[PDB]
Amino acid sequence: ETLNGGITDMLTELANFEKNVSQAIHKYNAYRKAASVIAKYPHKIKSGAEAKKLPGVGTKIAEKIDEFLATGKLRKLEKIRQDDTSSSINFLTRVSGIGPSAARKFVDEGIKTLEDLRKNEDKLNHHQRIGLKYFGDFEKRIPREEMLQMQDIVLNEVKKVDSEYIATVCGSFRRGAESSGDMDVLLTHPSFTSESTKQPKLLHQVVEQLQKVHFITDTLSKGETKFMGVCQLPSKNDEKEYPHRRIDIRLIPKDQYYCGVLYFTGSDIFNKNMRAHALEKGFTINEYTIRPLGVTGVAGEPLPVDSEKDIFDYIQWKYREPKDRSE
DNA sequence: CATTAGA
DNA sequence: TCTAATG
Ligand SMILES: [Co+2]
Ligand SMILES: [Co+2]
Ligand code: NA
Ligand code: NA
Repeated sequence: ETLNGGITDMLTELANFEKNVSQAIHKYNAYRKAASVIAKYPHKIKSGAEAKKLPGVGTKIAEKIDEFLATGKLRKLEKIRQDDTSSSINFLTRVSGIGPSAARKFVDEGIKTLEDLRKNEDKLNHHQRIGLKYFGDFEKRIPREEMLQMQDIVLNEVKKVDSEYIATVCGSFRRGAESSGDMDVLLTHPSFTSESTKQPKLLHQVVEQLQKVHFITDTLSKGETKFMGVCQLPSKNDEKEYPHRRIDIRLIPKDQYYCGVLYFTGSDIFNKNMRAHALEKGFTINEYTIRPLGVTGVAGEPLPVDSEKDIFDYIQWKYREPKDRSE
């Protein structure tokens, strides 16, 4: 956790560079299991060899580890940290809808910068087009102050469109979070569940709503169960307009909300931890359900949930306020 | 780990 | 269809 820090960090840098700049899935995949086990390691890694004893650590990594121990740096690392082509991918990559594939291809053609991107706005597709548009605002954290306002709005419409809707603003936001990255709205309705053959409009309707009034302003991608946009708070009696904000709306079969809802609320740790516990407690939990464990190894059989409660109850835990879903 | 675009 | 990107 800190005894093994710098080692794991360089390791992650290396890995990272492989998967992105180059296309070295293995090397890249290598760098991580390494960075994983070395991190589990309870003692101060004193040397290559020492590391080397590890599972996943070959001669190559060890070799780096030595140099890193030897001198606070790493050449290959300093070299990458330098290189423009590489630097460039790292950046272009920030643009929403720009992955590495595309990162590399752009570079290739010589689009290294943002400006470059603009001049060649033609080469960018709609998603990336928006990404480019809102580049600045896409990076900005969302203040809960704002979070509350947004949420208020969405809830309002959802309601008005259909009284039957059930919507949850999941994520950190849900968990107290002073800020948040984007807004995730968990949707479901009684007329949608496991079986009941869709009802795409169900999503469609509300989407429209939100756009209607100008809360949703763009569409990154909208499909039959997942919508992905950009929204924005009405810039008041002007002098101050609001930033463009990433926003996801997902339709859910009412017969799996709380699970999913549980799930999105997290934290990551609350998850796993709650997840590991359902196991002893004789269950299985995942993004949609909770199934009682059958001794023959596994077993199935979706347990019926009407609230986040139902789940804890099952695995007989203490009802944890989201607030304290932190770990 | 899955849903949407895209070409 | 495969392949990319976000989550
Ligand atoms: Co989020
Ligand atoms: Co999200
Ligand atoms: Na080894
Ligand atoms: Na990006």
